[PDB]
Amino acid sequence: IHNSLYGPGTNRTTVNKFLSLANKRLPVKRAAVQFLNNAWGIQKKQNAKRFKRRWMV
Amino acid sequence: QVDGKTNPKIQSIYLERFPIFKACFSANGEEVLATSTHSKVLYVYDMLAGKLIPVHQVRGLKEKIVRSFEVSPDGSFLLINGIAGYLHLLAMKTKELIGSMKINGRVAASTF
Amino acid sequence: AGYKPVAIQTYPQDTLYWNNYKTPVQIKEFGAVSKVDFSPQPPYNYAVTASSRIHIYGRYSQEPIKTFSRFKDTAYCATFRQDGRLLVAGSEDGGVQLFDISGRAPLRQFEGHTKAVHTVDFTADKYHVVSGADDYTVKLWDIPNSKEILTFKEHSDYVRCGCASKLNPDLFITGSYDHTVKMFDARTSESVLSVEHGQPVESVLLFPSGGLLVSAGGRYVKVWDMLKGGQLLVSLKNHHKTVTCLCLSSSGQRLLSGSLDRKVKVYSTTSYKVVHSFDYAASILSLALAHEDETIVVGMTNGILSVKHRNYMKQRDDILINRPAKKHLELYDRDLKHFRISKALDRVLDPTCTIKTPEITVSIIKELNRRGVLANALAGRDEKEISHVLNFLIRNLSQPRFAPVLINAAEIIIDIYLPVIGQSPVVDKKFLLLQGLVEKEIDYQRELLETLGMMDMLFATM
Amino acid sequence: LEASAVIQGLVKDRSIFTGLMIDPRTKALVLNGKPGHLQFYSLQSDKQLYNLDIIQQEYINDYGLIQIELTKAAFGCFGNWLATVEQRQEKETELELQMKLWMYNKKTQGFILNTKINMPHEDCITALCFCNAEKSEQPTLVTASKDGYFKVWILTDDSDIYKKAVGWTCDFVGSYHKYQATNCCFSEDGSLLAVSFEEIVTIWDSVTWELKCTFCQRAGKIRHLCFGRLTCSKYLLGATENGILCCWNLLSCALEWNAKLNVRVMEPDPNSENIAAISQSSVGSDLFVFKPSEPRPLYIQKGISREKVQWGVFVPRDVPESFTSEAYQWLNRSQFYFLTKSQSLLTFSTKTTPFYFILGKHR
Amino acid sequence: AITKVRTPVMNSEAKVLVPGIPGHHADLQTNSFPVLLTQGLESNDFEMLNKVLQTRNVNLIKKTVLRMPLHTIIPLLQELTKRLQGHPNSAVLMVQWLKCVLTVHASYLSTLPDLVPQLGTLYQLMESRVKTFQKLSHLHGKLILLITQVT
Amino acid sequence: VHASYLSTLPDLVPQLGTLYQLMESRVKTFQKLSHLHGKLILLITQVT
Amino acid sequence: SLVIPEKFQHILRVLNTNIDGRRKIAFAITAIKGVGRRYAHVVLRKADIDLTKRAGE
RNA sequence: GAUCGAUGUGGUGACG
Repeated sequence: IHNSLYGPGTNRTTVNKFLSLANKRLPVKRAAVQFLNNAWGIQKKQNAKRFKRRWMV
Repeated sequence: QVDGKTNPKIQSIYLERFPIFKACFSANGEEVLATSTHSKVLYVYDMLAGKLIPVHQVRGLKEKIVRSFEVSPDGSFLLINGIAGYLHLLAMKTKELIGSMKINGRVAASTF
Repeated sequence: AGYKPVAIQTYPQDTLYWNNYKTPVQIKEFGAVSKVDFSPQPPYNYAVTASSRIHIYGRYSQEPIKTFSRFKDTAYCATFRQDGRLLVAGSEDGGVQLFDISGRAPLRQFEGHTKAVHTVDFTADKYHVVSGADDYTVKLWDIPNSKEILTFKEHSDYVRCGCASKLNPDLFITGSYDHTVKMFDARTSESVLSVEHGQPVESVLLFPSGGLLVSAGGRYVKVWDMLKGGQLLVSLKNHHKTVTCLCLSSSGQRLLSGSLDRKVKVYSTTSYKVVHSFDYAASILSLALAHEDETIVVGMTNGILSVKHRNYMKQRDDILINRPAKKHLELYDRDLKHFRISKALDRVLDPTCTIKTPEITVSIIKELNRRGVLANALAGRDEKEISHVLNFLIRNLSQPRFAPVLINAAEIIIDIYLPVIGQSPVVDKKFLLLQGLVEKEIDYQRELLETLGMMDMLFATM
Repeated sequence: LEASAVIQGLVKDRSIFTGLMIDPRTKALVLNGKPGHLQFYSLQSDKQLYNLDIIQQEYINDYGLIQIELTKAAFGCFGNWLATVEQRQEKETELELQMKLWMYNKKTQGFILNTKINMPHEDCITALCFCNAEKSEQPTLVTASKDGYFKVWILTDDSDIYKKAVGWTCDFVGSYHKYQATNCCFSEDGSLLAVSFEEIVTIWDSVTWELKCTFCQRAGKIRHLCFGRLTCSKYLLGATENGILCCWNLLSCALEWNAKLNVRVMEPDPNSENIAAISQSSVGSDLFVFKPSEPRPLYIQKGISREKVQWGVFVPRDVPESFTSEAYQWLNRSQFYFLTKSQSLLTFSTKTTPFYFILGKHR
Repeated sequence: AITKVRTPVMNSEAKVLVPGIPGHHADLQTNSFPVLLTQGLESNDFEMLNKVLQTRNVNLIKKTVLRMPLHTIIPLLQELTKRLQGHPNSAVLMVQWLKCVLTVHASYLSTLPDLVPQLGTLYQLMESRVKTFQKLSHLHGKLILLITQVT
Repeated sequence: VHASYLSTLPDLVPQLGTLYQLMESRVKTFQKLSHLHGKLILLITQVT
Repeated sequence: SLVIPEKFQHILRVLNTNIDGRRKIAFAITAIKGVGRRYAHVVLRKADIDLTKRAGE
């Protein structure tokens, strides 16, 4: 059942992307409904905060 | 020209990249229909009008290549052997699809 | 009609032909490589003279295919014949030596010279030899008869560069450190034309058609035509040390000059201006070109030398009918034809595409602006997706060619993504980098603005 | 579902930015056709010859989108050179303006792009003309813009060692007192250039490019500017916005006569001295035929059209007509055409196979 | 298929004219390094000229151009023109060098050679480059407001 | 620090109209005055 | 011009014996009474000497 | 918050 409905060869998108199609057509454009990706990066997240603190000096 | 002695040449036509799988006369005989291996376009040569019409697009036909076909004796229909056991019927004068027929299994051969 | 592909904006040879060659290969030797000469025959072996050893190398073949070592001191000027079968050489003893490329001992020895001999060459007929030595004299010898035909003595210092003419027998050119280049020719006993060079003449060469003689002394390379006797057509200086050697390409148009400054210059003859440059590790004593430009060999001050390698048909009576050829659209064009604006924007932001061809990305950005759907493509993305766009903007906004469209894109992105600025620290960092680039560009443009006023003053002062 | 035949005459477009032109090679009317195309149309038979595509970009009919418009075009030395001007104005602050030069390839029998200039001017181009004298050694093109500059482009050799080619390069830049350039014209000889700067007219020597003369009667801004031809070539005609037509004598450097005639179309006959002026009266358009030497009109016709006439043209008829009377003599040299606001074109008129036997169809 | 449309040929051999290109318009001290620069100019070498040019001290440039030979300033002008189009990091130092050149050394001298067409190209280049000042100012204002929202 | 507050406060524009007029006037003439600054740089360097 | 050639020892002093620099090294070091042709070759093989070069280089 | 006449809101072909 899993491969027949959500396996390779099917045409499936994510719920975040599917709900974001309405945002591209609104009179005022917004970003994605869930803007933050939790698991894209963790070490890269810390360095950005470190660079930011340096920037205010 | 058919003579037992010499058989003189009337005309010869060379297509660019079209190795002929099957060429036949129409039932009335004024035009020549030709097809190739692994090509979508069907070539129709009208001798009386001196026009060579390439029929590359047939509306409503999903067939990728056209190689095997038959013509009715009366001259009103043209039948094309397809895939997945599909037979497509086309009007001869306008080359427009009339309907489709499905058989179980592959189409090996067909005739009118 | 038919769909029209998006226009790709563009913003405004010898380089391609002279860089096709592969990586250099280094061959170690002992002693300086005084010259390298190729053989015209389809086995394109080259003779490298170095110290007391004349080595013949084949194509590739880092080890010498042959070696002539019967020299007590520093053989000089190995040169091939037009048949590629015999080679003339010199020695510090003073004898001119003919060698067979398959033997071990010289076929003919000429004993006229009293001191070291440095230049030898064949004639148009492949049976006479012209030599010049350090006793200020040049001699013409016959090969079968094994005796000296004639002597010339009109030079005041070491005669150490001679050339001969393929077109006309008995026509040859020689050069010495007494700053003069004298041309002995025809059937006579005195020089018909002489040429003055400002410095000791390291090398001389004769252009085959039209009679152009090129002489290399110090930094200068001077061109003299024979249609008007002693006519300096052009003098060129593009080296910052002594020009050691000069060579001519297989095509007459290219001319090559090597020098101590470890750089080789390639010139066009029609224009007489630089068309290419080559850089090497050590100073080039010797420069040699194979058939066409197949192999380039340079011999250095040190031992090493560098080698730089590069169904059925229509019958006559048949009537020909031409079928259309299928045209291939680019992937972004296919997305645009199906109105996949977001997918096209995702395609042009391919990191391969951005690094190699940013112009294409700018072109589809401009096209999306023309269609009025740039905001639709830009909106509705998360932080990971917008980070790539901001990286591209940071990398490419400062360039003047892409400036207006990228400024407009940055405006649109700011307007869309202002309300969510607090959540993502990385987006904040990218915005800070973009802002800093913006201040630096503005300050640079202000400095330019001051420079425009100063230049306007100076121009109007004229 | 594929096209087999097209029945079309004159293409209808919302706005005809270019004027009515005649292609010297084909003697065919050239004007705006499809968006981004110039229509070549046969005058003799009401049939369209073809459409020539200048900007080869996709067109979308979505409402509220700014489209690139082909605004100006002209033909140079015979039909050899074609200059096209395109622009896009999304906002008032920024303008995209582009000019293209096409040379005619005799072997190919089509046009090919030679020189493309991006942003030739900073504002909209208002005039475009060529030097059709054949006594000038070098073909010359003049572009005038609202930015206050007029630029003279010349055809120069672009050959190098790698390839042999020719191209267009800028030769001269001119201005006068930071005034917009509205109209520009050449004399019959190409010796003089007449360019209008708002109200005033300035006369330059084309050979050496110095401001020779200036004419300023305080009447109004110059709408139409033209030179006299043949025996009236010493004269220069100027129409103002405030309904004044004035004739200048270049030899005397003074105006001969002027009149109150509010004209929207003024076309000089190439093969005759006649000037035909279309005046927009309240009831309808009116036509005046006159000669610049004499201040009285030879022929007057009223009510030629109830609708406004926006362009007109004179076409040289191949076989001349014969009319002895001075009232009708202007009809002899050339035919006059004019286009109304509703895009209607009006003019003046005084009046077997072998296979039949091979395949046995004959039985 | 019957369409009455003719398409002229647009290929890559056409000449393009943008405003920035010429055809569109018209005592022992280390205080200077002249002897390295002169032979970096005689032989076009990337690294030698990079060693000489890539500096920041102003009076070093002043003394270097003062002591420089007077028939080789034009190659220096070509190299400055070539290096001015680039990222601002390398460009600001080159602008400082050029300003040092025209301000003091050749303010009087450059009036003499009468070679204005050589200088004209650099004039056109830096005229073209500064066309986007107000758009950059608008972008800077919006970026400042966004950064205010960041903190 | 207070830009966010400046967004919330209604009827902000008439209160700060004079400052807007100031900035429009000053920004309008920046580039010409930069050119004049460069010209004065050259003059003052030449004199001294 | 300044081109400095490589130095060539015309004579050598090995183990109180004069060695000619113009001989090949294998034959040159056989002037020692104790050393023969095979001993010279094995010693030069152990001391990885190129055998195509004279004693002077 | 939904609703007893309700109709997926809506994008562009073709010749190995």
